[PDB]
Amino acid sequence: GPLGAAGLGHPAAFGRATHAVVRALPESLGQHALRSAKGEEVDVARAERQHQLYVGVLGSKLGLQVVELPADESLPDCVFVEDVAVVCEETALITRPGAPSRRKEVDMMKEALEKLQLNIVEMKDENATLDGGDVLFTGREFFVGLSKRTNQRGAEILADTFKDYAVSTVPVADGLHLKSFCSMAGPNLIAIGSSESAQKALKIMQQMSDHRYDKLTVPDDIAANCIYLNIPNKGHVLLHRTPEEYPESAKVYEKLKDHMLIPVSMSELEKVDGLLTCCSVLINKK
Amino acid sequence: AFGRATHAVVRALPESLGQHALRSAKGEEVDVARAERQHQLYVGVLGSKLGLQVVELPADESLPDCVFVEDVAVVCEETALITRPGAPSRRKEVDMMKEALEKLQLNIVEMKDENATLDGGDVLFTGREFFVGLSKRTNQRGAEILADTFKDYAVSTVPVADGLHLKSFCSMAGPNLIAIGSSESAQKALKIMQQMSDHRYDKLTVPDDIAANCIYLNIPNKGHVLLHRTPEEYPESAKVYEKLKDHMLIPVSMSELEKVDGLLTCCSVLINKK
Ligand SMILES: [Cl-]
Ligand SMILES: [Cl-]
Ligand SMILES: [Zn+2]
Ligand SMILES: [Zn+2]
Repeated sequence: GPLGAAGLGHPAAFGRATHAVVRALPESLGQHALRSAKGEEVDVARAERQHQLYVGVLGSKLGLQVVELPADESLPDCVFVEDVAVVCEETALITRPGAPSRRKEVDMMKEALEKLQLNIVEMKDENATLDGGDVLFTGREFFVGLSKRTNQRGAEILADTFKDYAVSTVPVADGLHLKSFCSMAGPNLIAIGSSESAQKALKIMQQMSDHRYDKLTVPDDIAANCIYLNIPNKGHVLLHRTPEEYPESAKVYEKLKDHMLIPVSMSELEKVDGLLTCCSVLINKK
Repeated sequence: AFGRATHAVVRALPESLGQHALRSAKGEEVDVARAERQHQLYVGVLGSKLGLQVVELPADESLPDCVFVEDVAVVCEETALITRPGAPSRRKEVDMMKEALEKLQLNIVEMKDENATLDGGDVLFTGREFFVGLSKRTNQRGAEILADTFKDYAVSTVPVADGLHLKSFCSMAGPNLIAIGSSESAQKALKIMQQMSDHRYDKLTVPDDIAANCIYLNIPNKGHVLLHRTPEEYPESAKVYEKLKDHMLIPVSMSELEKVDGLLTCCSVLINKK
C-alpha cells in the first residue's frame, strides 16, 4: 500500500471517490420543501437545470459513477441526499433525520448503498436524530453539529459506527447545520466562514482536536460549503460557489493555485437551504 | 489512548525455574535453555522491535518464579500498586520490582495488610474499569486495596475456578475488545463481568483458553499491535487472531514457560510515562 504523503493523489488519498449517489428534485420542492427563512420564490425549472449541471460535473466531467435516484413528489426535500447517509470507507450509516417527515427518504438510499455492497448500519434508536449535513469528516476525525436536527444520541451512534475515528460535538445555532458554514477544501484544509458564529464553532472544534488544521476563511458563511475531491489523473479538485453568487468568497478560492476549481451554481436550491455538499453522497469503492 | 506504553519491566528467569517453579499440574519437563531463548525473544519484541524502554531485572535462583513480574505489581497511569502475592514464597520478589518502579518515578502504594493477597494475573484493566478475579491467590481484601489505590476507576470482582488466574482465559486484544476463551469456566466469568458493567465490550472468542492471553499495545507510528500465541502452539486460536486486519500481529512462542503456567501477560509490567 501507499507510504508517506507525496504526490497529487492515489486510490486511497483523502477525498478520493469512485461513486456518487444523487436524487432528482420533485416539482413539489418549490412550494413544500422545508426552509429556514421566508424568501424568494423558487424557480423549480432553474433548480432542476442547476442540479443537472451539478450531476454532470460529478459524473461526466470528473468520471464518478453516479447513481441517480428518482424524485418522489411526496418527499419535497429528497434531493438533499447527504442528510440521510454518512459513508466512511466501506461502511454506510443510514441516518435518522431530525425532521420526521424526511425519514421516508432513508429507504431508497439504503437500497442504493446495499447495491454498492457497502456495510450498512441503520439509526433506529427512537431517541436519536442525525442529519448528515451536521457531520464534518476531516479525514482524521469527525465533528458533529448539535443542532435542531442532530442530537447527542445521534452523535453517539455515529461514534459507535465509525469506531476507528474520534468523534467530537460542537453546538450549532438554530436553523443551521454544521456545514452551513464549513467544509473541507483539501487535505488538512477546512473552509470556514468569517461570522462570529462560524468562528466560535471553529474554535470549539480546534480545541477538541489533537491536530492543527489549516483554514481557508471566506467572507460569506454559505460559500464555505464546497466539495473537495481527489480525482485520478486530475488531482485536487474543488467545487465552489460562483463569482456571480458570492464574488468576495470566489476571490478567496481563486487563490488556490494547486486546485482544479469548478464554479457550480446553487442559487435556486439555496432558497430552501440546499448547498453543494447537500446534494450528493460520495463513496470510494476500492 | 488505550494501550499506550513507553516502558516495560521484565525479569530474567533462573535456572531453578525448571524444577522448582510452582505449577498447577504435573506435565512435561521444562527445557530451561529453550525457555530462556523464548523469554529473550519476547523481550526483544517489547524493546528492540516496538521501542519500549525495557528494565531487565536479574534472575534470583532462590525465587524460581521471579520471571513472572506481572503478579507483583499493577500499574495504572502514574501509580504502581506493589502487590502481596497469594503464594507466600513469592513475596520476596516485591523488593526489586518496587525499586525498579521507584526509579521510573511512579507513585508507589504497597499492599502490606497481612489479610490481603493479590496477584497481578488476576487483574484485567479494560481501559474503563478493573475486573479482579477472586482465586486461590487473590482475595476480597486484596481487591478492596486495589480499588482504594486506583480511585478514579470502577473495580468489580469475579470468581475464578481453582488453579487459574483471571487472565488464564482472557486479556485485552484492543480498545473495547476482550479476548476470551470458550470453556465453561471462561464463559461463566465473562457473563459475570458483563453483568457487572453497563459498558458493552466487544469479544474476541478463541477455542483455546490459554490462547486468550495476549498483549495489546498502541505504538506510535505503528498503531494497534498484538502479541499472540503461535499457530504451532494453538492453530485454531491463531486463525481467530489472523482476522484482525487492522492489528500488527506478532506471534510469540511461550511453550516452555506455559508448563509452569506462564503466559504472555505474566512476563512484563507495562508503564506509560509522559
Ligand atoms: Cl444557472
Ligand atoms: Cl492542496
Ligand atoms: Zn444540507
Ligand atoms: Zn500469570
